[PDB]
Amino acid sequence: GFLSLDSPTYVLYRDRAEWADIDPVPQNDGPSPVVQIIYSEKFRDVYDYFRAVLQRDERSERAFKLTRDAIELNAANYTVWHFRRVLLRSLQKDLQEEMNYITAIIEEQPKNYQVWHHRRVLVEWLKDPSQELEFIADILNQDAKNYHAWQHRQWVIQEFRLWDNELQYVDQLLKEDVRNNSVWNQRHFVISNTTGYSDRAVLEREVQYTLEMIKLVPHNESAWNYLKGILQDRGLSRYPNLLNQLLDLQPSHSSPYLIAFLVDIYEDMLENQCDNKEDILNKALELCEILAKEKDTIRKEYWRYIGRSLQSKHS
Amino acid sequence: EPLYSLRPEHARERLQDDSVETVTSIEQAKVEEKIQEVFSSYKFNHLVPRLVLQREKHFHYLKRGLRQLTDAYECLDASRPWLCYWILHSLELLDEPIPQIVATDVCQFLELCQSPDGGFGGGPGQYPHLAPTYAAVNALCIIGTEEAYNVINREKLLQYLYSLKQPDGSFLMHVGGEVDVRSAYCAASVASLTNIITPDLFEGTAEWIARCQNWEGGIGGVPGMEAHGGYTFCGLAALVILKKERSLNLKSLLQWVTSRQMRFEGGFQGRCNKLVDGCYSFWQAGLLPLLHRALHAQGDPALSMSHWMFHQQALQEYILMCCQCPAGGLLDKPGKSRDFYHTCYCLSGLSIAQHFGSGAMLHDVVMGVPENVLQPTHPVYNIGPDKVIQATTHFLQKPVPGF
Ligand SMILES: Cn1cncc1[C@H](O)C1=Cc2cccnc2[C@@H](N2CCN(C(=O)OC(C)(C)C)CC2)c2ccc(Cl)cc21
Ligand SMILES: CC(C)=CCC/C(C)=C/CC/C(C)=C/COP(=O)(O)OP(=O)(O)O
Ligand SMILES: [Mg+2]
Ligand SMILES: [Zn+2]
Repeated sequence: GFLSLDSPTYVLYRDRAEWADIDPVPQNDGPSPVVQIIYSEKFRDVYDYFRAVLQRDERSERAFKLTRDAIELNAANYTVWHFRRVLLRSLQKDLQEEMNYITAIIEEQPKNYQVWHHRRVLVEWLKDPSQELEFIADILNQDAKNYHAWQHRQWVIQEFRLWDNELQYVDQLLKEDVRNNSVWNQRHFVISNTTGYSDRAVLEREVQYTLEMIKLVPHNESAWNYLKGILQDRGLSRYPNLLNQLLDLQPSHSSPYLIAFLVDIYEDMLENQCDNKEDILNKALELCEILAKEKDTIRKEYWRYIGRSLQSKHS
Repeated sequence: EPLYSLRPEHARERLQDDSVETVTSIEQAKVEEKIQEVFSSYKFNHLVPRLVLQREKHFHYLKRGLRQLTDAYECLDASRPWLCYWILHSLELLDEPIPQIVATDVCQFLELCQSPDGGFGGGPGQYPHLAPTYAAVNALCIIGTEEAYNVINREKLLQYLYSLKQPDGSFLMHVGGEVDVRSAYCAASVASLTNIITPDLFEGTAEWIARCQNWEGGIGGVPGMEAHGGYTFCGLAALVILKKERSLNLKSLLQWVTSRQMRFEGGFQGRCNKLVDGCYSFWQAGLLPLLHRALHAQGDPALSMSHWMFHQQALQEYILMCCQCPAGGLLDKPGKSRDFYHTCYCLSGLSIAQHFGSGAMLHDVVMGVPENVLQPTHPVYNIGPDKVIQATTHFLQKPVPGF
């Protein structure tokens, strides 16, 4: 018997018959208040009644409906969420109806921490991840970078072993926006927890896919960070063809990312006793100067630090 | 001209979308057009650029907010110690004194937020949580009186931290709550300041935080997650407190953070391919002093003796030109509404960008009028370094509580 908080016929709890027996408990802000919020009447009314049911620990159907209003007013109130979860178990509430409710509230406030944590608790209680991937895909359809949605997605996949269709979903989102860093992160999450990157055919497929992405969008930092992240493991100098293959994009597909990657290749070669040591160092130091003075001046202090570092180590 | 963001060559820093448009490039281009309008305004109005921190407007906004807030703040009803912290720290950065009566009223309010089981809740009678516990301890250390120090029930605080400790080295944010890197930082910060660190409190914590560093070099909220500035600051600052920064690949971290400074805007983004935001002036730029201290402790000879490894000038220019609300207070970016959180972090990031320090070395970079100079901030705690020294010295005259 819900009376929505935004309903034109919503009535304050102090004007409700079924609540006459209970005295609302006002907030004790002290004699000289600080950071005192001048609450709206509706907010003050729900929270004075929530304080009364909490103080007396009333585990009733009316207290349960009241938490829905208190959550709607301030979905970050973790004390309310704790009491609602106490009521779900004490009252033996249908948890699938609670899932319908959490789905609606997450749709309204997809960035709230508490709503996603409550949904995880429900999925744990029910041991049912069947609706998860499709519900998350609907949130990601509205904000493809929602950090809580991606975190819940990884938790779901890892906990219930739902790996099988994830690389395909990743491929679809990358087609939509190749610049979506959360999606490149998901790609690494999937591969590292399934085949791994030690499988040479997997690594080759990944590097080729990434290189094709870089050719299409040369100034997309995500694909460059991904290529570096998957190769930096064993060391960039371990892949001798990579340098020549990138040096062949110098006229056409150049960017401060390509130049920066060249310096990362040179740093690793210098750490792994490469041939033409003095030639590599000067090539690296030239790129550092170009980056610091011309191509990436916002990072001048970083590029000068790298320059000095390379000199100090490899002179 | 003398301002980096207003130089003619700065136009070359605009987004290169490679004729491939996506939601990311479209959203970035909109922000860049808006910032370019702010940067060009001087040229269009035929006025000499003047970078002025509106101290008096910020102070009015802050002194008022400390006592009372509009119902727009209802969404922060479970975050009241955060509001004490944000305001008191913004007032400390602006060299504004706390009247002894206000200091006393804050102490008394934070006492009401304190749980009888340890830690602080987001308001009077609310259950304890690590985020208002961190904010309450930080606010009490900013006041730094004997009365403020005495509010903290150290024995119950330690018991509370132990109640959140997980077998994998992580911490819950609260009982029946969530685990993420913020919790390790909130626990390490309150425990080090109040001298309650026992030999086993942080066992496995450094190793759990190191598992949050990913392929990007930055740190995610939990292992597997995308690197993010807020979590990266939390992770590294907690490792600094624990003296375990070496558990991380510091060079991939240095490369990831420096890459987060926007070439055009001058401010920092929270994650790769997302938008600039004024609060990342603290979360992201605050990592550079932490990395400098970490690399120096390893005896790095190539470290600068005068500057942080980010463009101090371009960050100050973004903050001073784009993040000030005319009516007082600071904001995320132009077109956004002011708030106490952005006021706290924009000013914190401004202080970091102004003040360099490494052992014997001290070098200031103050963009605009010299009155813009802020009080320094501790890069680990984000409270005055004098408040850190004073609190640590005071709590060190107390024994670490027993079982
Ligand atoms: C990550 N990020 C970076 N820029 C902004 C954010 C986020 O909006 C953000 C930052 C954050 C960080 C530490 C402590 N509390 C918060 C809190 N803010 C809410 C908005 N706010 C605020 O004054 O809003 C008013 C009252 C004006 C509407 C400041 C505090 C918050 C609460 C829930 C969630 Cl999901 C995210 C956030
Ligand atoms: C001590 C303490 C509690 C520190 C908090 C650190 C902090 C700022 C955390 C933010 C976490 C998060 C999930 C952000 C995503 O929001 P988003 O969409 O705003 O990220 P974005 O700016 O990259 O877009
Ligand atoms: Mg919670
Ligand atoms: Zn922000």
